[PDB]
Amino acid sequence: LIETVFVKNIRMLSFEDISKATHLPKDNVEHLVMRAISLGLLKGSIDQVNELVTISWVQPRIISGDQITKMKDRLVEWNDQVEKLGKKMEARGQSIWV
Amino acid sequence: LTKSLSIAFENGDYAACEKLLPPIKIELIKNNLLIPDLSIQNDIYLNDLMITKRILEVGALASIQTFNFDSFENYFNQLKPYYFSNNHKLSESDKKSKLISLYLLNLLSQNNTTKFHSELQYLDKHIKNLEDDSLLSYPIKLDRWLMEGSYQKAWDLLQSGSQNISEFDSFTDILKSAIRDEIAKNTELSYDFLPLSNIKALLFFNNEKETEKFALERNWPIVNSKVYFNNQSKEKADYEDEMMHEEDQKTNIIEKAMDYAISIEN
Repeated sequence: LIETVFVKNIRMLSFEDISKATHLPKDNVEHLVMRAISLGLLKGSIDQVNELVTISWVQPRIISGDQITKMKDRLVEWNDQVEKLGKKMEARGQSIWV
Repeated sequence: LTKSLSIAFENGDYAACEKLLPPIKIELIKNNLLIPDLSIQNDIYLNDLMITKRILEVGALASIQTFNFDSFENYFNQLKPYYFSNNHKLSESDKKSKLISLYLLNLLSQNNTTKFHSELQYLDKHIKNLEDDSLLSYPIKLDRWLMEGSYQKAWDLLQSGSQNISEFDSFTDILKSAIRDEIAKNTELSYDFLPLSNIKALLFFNNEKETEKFALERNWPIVNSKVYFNNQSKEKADYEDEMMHEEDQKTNIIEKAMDYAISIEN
């Protein structure tokens, strides 16, 4: 369960994903979802009406090499945002900056 | 020679009218010089001016039937100040009413209502009142029903045009194609999916095949003989929205704040 959850970083998973991976009946599925939550391994809430688990928190694990690069790619993008935004806004209402 | 042209119309060759016109255009300098160009009007000059108008006039009618717009319009430019002169010279004619009618239909076919109404405002005094509406009723009413929203009425005028064609069909064709487009656009937002029978009936097509021709040109999927308007039109709209014009007219929420603050502090 921890393996399936970590790879799909999207914020929602149907019960059907869990059923197939662990090969269990659906009765047992929602209990297994209660256990993870009790461990604190995972945090989130359970929708029984739509049969969803909304995962809202993942617990950090061993950061592999591939992931070092992934982090870096996003940080450049977010460098640029700060950079673009400060430069234009200095120019706007340049006259007053006492 | 002014009678060489004259007879060229009665003969009924408007291709003959066309090939003869360019030698006369040098001659039409000479006609201009005969009149002192309205510095003083006398009855000798009333006669001289009658010939000039007649020449320009037979040339104008020719261009509409040979479908050459450019020449028609130019002549028309001249023709107006020629007709408007003083209070009444010998401007009043059967052709006067007829020529106005055509001009207005043209302006509607260009899908330029701006100028249509402008031209209408010019007419709306003396001339429209004295001649009543009897050939004018054809463009006034056409333009009027398209504004009103009653398309059925706007269509029937186009169809009944048949008893009067002599040069009017050259506009009738252009105007129709634009009317079906108009209908299609209103009905885009109204409803996404229409039965096959209703798409045809609305647009007043004679045939189903013509309907599917207009879909393909319009970039709309036909799926189970039902048109779908929603997809492409929305995408296109999105793409159109992004240009180097509408970027300074958006106004960013952060930008609004700056401007409010600094105006106090100036």
